[PDB]
Amino acid sequence: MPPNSRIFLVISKYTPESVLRERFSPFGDIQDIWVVRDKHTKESKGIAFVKFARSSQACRAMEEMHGQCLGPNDTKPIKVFIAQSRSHRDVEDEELTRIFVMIPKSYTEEDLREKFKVYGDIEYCSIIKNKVTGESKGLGYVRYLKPSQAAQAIENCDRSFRAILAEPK
Repeated sequence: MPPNSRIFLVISKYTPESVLRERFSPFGDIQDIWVVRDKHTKESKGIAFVKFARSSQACRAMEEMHGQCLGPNDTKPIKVFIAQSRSHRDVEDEELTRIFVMIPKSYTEEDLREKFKVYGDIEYCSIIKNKVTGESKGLGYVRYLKPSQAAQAIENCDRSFRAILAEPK
């Protein structure tokens, strides 16, 4: 259950778990499907959660299923977001596209770009440089276009890079 691998859905209250399963299984390994219902009336509240094995699967499902219709009888389109674990119910895409990496100090900006462009569209790319010596601090930032690309980078690149999403201090 890696971070950012659970999605939150706003769906029709007549949408069962089976529809969600058959429509979201192609994106990856589903570990849980939870349509929120009233504990006393057992009636769906029109919200759902789907848990994937990898954050890239959840991000792709969110990017490809947001705005779709889950049934001709089910009327209005659904909304899909990345569910946040901490105490709105959704993460913002700005918090999902930029990764922080540890690079060898010999990496130029072009080295980082060539090593990380294989995971998606690099929107911005920079390396933290020691102002005094003018040399790299061994730290880099890569902001992609889609959250799925950042997740693919995080879970596919070498473990020496210690790739992780950027986050406030």
